[PDB]
Amino acid sequence: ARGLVIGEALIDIVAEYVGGSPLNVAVGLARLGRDVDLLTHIGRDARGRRIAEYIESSGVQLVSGSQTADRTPTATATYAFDLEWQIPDTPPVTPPLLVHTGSIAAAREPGCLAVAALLDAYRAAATVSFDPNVRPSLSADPDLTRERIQRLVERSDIIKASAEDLHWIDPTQPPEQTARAWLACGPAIVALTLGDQGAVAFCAAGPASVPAQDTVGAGDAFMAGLLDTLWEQGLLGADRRTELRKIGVSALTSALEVAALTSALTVARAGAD
Amino acid sequence: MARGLVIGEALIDIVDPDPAEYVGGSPLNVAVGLARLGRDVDLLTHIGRDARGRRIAEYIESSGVQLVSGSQTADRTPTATATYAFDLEWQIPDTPPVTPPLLVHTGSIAAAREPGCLAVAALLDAYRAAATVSFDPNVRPSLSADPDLTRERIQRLVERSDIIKASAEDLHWIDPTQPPEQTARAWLACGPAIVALTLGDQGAVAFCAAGPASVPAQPVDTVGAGDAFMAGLLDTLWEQGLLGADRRTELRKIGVSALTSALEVAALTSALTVARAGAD
Amino acid sequence: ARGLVIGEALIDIVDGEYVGGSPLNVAVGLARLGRDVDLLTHIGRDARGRRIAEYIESSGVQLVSGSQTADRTPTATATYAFDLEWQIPDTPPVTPPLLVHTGSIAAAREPGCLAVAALLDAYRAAATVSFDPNVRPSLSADPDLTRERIQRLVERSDIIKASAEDLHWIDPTQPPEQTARAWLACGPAIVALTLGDQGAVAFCAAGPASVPAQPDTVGAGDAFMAGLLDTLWEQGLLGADRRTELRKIGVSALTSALEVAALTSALTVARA
Amino acid sequence: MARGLVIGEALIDIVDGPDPAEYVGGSPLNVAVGLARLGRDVDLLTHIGRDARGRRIAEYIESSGVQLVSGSQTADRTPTATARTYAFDLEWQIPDTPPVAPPLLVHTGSIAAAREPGCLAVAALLDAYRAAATVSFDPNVRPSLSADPDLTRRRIQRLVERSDIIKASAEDLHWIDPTQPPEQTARAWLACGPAIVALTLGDQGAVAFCAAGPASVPAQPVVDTVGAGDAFMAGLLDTLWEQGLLGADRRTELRKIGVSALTSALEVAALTSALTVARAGA
Amino acid sequence: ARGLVIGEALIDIVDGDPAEYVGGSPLNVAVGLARLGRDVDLLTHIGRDARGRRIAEYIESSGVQLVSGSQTADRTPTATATYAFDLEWQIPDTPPVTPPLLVHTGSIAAAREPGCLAVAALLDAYRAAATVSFDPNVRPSLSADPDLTRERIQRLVERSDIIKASAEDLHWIDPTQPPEQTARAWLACGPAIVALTLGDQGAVAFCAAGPASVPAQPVTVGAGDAFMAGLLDTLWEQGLLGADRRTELRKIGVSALTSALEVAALTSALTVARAGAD
Amino acid sequence: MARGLVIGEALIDIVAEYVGGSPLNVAVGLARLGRDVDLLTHIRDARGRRIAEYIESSGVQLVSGSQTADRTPTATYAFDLEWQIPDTPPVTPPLLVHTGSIAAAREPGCLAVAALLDAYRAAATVSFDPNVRPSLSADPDLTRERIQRLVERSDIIKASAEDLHWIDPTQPPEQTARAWLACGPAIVALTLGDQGAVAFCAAGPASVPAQPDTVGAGDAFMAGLLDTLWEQGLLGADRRTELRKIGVSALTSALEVAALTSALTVARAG
Repeated sequence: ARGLVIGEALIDIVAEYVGGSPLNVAVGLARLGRDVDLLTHIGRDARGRRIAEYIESSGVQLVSGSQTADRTPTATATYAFDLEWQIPDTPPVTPPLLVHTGSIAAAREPGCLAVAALLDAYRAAATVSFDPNVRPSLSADPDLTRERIQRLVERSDIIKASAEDLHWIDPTQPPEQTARAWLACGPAIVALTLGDQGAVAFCAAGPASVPAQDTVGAGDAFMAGLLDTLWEQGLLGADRRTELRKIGVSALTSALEVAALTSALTVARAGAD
Repeated sequence: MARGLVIGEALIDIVDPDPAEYVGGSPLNVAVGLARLGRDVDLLTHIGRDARGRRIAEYIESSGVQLVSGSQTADRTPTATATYAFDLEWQIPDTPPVTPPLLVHTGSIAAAREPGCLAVAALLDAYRAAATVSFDPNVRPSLSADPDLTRERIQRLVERSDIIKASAEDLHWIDPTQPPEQTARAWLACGPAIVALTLGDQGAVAFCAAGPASVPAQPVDTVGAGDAFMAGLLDTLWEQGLLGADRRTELRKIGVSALTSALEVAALTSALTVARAGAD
Repeated sequence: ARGLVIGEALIDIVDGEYVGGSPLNVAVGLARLGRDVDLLTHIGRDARGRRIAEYIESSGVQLVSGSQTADRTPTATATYAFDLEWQIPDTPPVTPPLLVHTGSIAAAREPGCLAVAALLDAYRAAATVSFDPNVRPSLSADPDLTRERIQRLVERSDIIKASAEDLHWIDPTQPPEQTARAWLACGPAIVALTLGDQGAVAFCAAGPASVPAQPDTVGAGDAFMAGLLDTLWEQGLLGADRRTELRKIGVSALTSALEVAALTSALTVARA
Repeated sequence: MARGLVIGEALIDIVDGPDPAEYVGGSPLNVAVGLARLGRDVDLLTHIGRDARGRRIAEYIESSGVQLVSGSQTADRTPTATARTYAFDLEWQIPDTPPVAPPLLVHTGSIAAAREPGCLAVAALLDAYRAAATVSFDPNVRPSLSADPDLTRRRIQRLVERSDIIKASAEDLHWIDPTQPPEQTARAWLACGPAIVALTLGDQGAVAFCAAGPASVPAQPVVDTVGAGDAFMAGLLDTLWEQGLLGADRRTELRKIGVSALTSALEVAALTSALTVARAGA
Repeated sequence: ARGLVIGEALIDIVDGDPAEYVGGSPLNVAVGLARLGRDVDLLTHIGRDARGRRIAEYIESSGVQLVSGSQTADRTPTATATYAFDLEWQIPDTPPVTPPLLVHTGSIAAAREPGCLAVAALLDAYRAAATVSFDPNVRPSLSADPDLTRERIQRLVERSDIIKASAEDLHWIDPTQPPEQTARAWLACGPAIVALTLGDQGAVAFCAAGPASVPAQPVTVGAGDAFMAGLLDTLWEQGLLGADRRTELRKIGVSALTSALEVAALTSALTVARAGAD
Repeated sequence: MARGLVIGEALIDIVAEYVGGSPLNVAVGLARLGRDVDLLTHIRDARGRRIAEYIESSGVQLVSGSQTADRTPTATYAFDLEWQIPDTPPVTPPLLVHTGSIAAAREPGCLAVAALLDAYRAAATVSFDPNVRPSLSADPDLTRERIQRLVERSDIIKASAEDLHWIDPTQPPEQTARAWLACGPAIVALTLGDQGAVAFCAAGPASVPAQPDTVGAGDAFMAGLLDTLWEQGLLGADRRTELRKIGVSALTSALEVAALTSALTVARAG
């Protein structure tokens, strides 16, 4: 029962904090009590040391080859990015129960090709989950990254996205339209957060929703709570792919509720301080 | 007094806690719901001459619904067991002994299950010179029947209906690639006067030529509540004087305001049916 | 730095007399919020026209010359029946406005609607163009002509506001948000859509915005429009000089303008 | 004494254009006529009118040696299919229980297998006859789709499960599943209960599958493809009849047919079809 | 009504005092279409050296109009005999011609930086007016990240109306599946037609209406490009090119597609036969 | 120096009795093509000395411990046969070990066969021909399992469309073959009756058309395939990577030689 997360860890400079949407998911799952491996790309500099200690002090096992970057990637607040995404293409862990990726790691060369490869590798053993987490302020080529997202959708079992992500993906369509088009491409579950309007999700059995419950990391905490409940329902792992697709509306609604409340609790505990 | 006709399944729900058996079938609930609101209603169904069949008949009679002659020819009264397995035959006489009704309602299993569904389609055609036609697809989650044939059959009933009510779940099953409101608006364009769409704890919406209508959600079974919504909707359009073939043009011209009131009455009838049963 | 409103002004006649007209209400709403506004219309030289003229001057709106030529002042009678003509000079006597707004009957009714469409193209060089279809089909016309004219105004507009009822009548086969997003992709920077007690939504390149509800039917719709134009004005996004900054409006800025518009409309209702 | 029963449409094919013409047609009718011409005794249950076209059809049926089943002539008017653009004027209905002794073989396919209301009665007749009869089926979707462009695949798949012998074209199976080569679909059909699934590949010959393995036959050097496919079907059924594999009594032997016996059935079917075409040349 | 071909023009140098020939797979398709009577523009990347003057003369002789901005290369590209490339592929991303009826690309122009980014842009700029056709014609010997190459092929597959590939192309794209399966899967991404040549076994093609096949022809370099020109030329003649006919192209019947395959196979075989003559 | 090793059954075919057994035919085929070959089998009576004489008159050498069979197994198909081999043969490391048919599937001997192939692969190319004969009653599920394990340890595999149909009737035989190629083998060859043969390797597929007949033809195809890969210099463990890298041109030549060897065997018979 191990999870594998592949994606960027970085430093958010406003003062500086440890960030990266794939890192937040990894640390979110571990805080919830799961065994998580994190393949990433940080430095051996002061930042990459603070990142590695933040990872270590969270229970997330840092996969070897993750500290090979020249400089530790940074996001300086509308965001300015100085980052390189590249990871060893060799499968570094015993095949996990779950492989999760998204954000910059899924769409940025040269790591994005290895990630899609690695995803293709572990897919026969692991459930694939993905969060596009569109950060347009990072470089560009909108068509390439729009196309790479669409190809990861086609490879994925579980998808979570925000209405803002899907509006970037296709402004001509309501985000529910886009999410339903994504479900038709293969996934068992497409979850859609709607900010002040709550969250909805779609599976073959039907739509689910949770009502209205904007700070950094709320989306990744939602994703972690989603994967953790699906894990707890016994639907992760390729062994359980066929019943992931068959999840009932009541189960999905309850996974959605837990993910929405997990995200809200992470916000409220961060607002207390 | 003008009469309503409901055509559709009556069955026993066998709930496998403390095993119990309940009278059910969505068209039966609609017939019973219309009768309890004070309407005269006939039900054409397919049950057996057996223990369960005689109970359905007694429960039908108790609430004021008249059973149409020829409804009792099944070898065994249909049942549904909750892993939600069905033991159901659906068949009806091609030419039932019924004088022209003001309203004919069908839906659910009766609308899509062979061989009775063919006669259901034909009877809607024959009755619509006198009767308003209403339709509730109410896809039964088991819905063991072939998906594509079911979609085709539902679509042919849409084209023959004046009033349609469906849930968001219904329409997602009909077409998972579109939001339910898209499907409902495509249904309205095929001839109905009104397509109503229930949205769970988000209330209900409805569409007519004049425009959209909306009702916010209220504060036990979802399909039982759905059938009381349907009976409330038809009873209130009945009261507004819009039922009957002779009123079909006025029904198609219903105002957004009249439609909104029909929707409020429907949503309150349904919530009140739940609240009263929940207090036992 | 003035705004120009082009549209009908009429008297609303109840079943069994009030100063009306969707464009006139937007002009008065803008005048009431402190903006200098010119209104070009078609009110007759008769008792009804004088009341409209006094109402306009009291509000602070300046009537445009050549707008008082109507053969008979147009009238709206409640259902609604219209005794109305709509005619405007090919070329109004006004310096280039910062903003030109039209809609409703003026956009669709001949012959005046033909000048409107040309004036909007000519004004875009100086003016933000705003449009509110505010469908009134009780004044009959070829329905596909009406739809064709509306679509061409959409293509020449920077700001559109419409009701779910309007877009239902425009295309009953689509949900109104689909129509609104299709309109947005035809040039406009902002399409705002009111949904009744479900609030309002608006779309721009940056993303969607929304405000919830409960915070006169078209009376309140026109005041929503005035409040929307006034806040965008105050945000410094009006004028051809600011068109690219309008098209880049942020979801936060658009949410703010939606809120001010919703509150402006509610406050107009509540005060009267 | 043993008799075959064919259930399916007889119709008039109208060619509207250069030298317009009216032909007797209907793929199940062709199969019945083809079996009678090969010497078999055959009843045809169908749905034609007592109008001018209906009498032409009935005369063509009797001249071929096919016996028209009673109840076959209650149509308000004889079905037609017009190629102007394809237009059908066709009703398909049959009595629930026809006046026929238990046949050795019951064949259906094409429009009659898929068109309401008659297709319901067809599917129940197959279930009732299989205790005495081998069941054969030819989906022949091209005319079906021309008639019902929204036709659904489930109608066909229900008949697959009821059948002992299936013949289809690559074009048929591509429509059933365009994502897979037609041989994939044929092998999936085989695993649902048939003893034999034969697949014609046009100018590449034909293949077939049974439990014992695959068989194949090369293309003929030499079009009325529907017509040629029906003679192929008639020749396949006639030669399995000859080999003593028809009848419920022979069903286990039919499932056990050897690759060699299946290959010979296919050659005879292929040659029967080619010979039927060549004799139409003159 | 003009076609526009976008792709590499190079010189093939034989293994050996080795001879040189004007080549490049998209070049060959443009020349092929011209020789069949169509008006064709070719956007390419050649030098003003002597090898580039030879290509230009060949283009000129063949009836093909060379597209402005095609002579910018620092050197004319070369392939030498497996093959070894001294090749740069860079082209203006600005639409250089009035929207054509057909835009065709493939081979190295499709998958090689930087010009492949421009190819995708020009295809996107012209698709509302032009049919898009594409032949992957993989040349793996040209050193490149194999997964980046696969990605860029896929993004052209999603843009295309007409695809032709060899069994060997699709094997290199996906070794695990029969080429017929990769072709059916490509047909699912948007194309109207995915044609597949199978060497000594003939050719097959797939559309929404069904598969088509043509037998093996009784009869090496550039036969595939001649097949592509013959396929596009017949579809041209059948009236299915141009975005205004895109709906009709997807509706192509098996019989029409079969005719197109036959003409394509005969055009390929005739181009080989005339080469063995000379 | 380099010797081939065949492990499999040797049989009598009762029509009229003829020497049979598919591995014996491959071994005999290789000897008749000029290769040096040892045959390890299970065979001490008038039929054994019949087979043993056939084995030595064709040039094959029997491996000591072969003629331990109580009765030489029989095929009349009705199979009267037992299959047992020593866990470790007295054999120096071969360049090539070939097994198949009953020997790969029948207890007890089949359990040694699978480990023997794991031991020999440090020196030898491993080849396998399933040559399915279900008339020999056995739990098909384990039989299917034993065949799959052998596929995992094989470098060269040849099967008929009939073989792969019995393995998985629900797949086109080219699909089963291309899936077999994915578990290790460098080459999977598939004969298609009168449609010729196909073979799959990493560099791409090969094909040969049909040829204008016993299942000795299949065996003689296998002997021709092995013999021509031997000649191309691709057998032995130290050539295994060049075998995996066989080109389509070279694979096509091997298919052709194998098809023609098989054709020539049947023609030179009648």
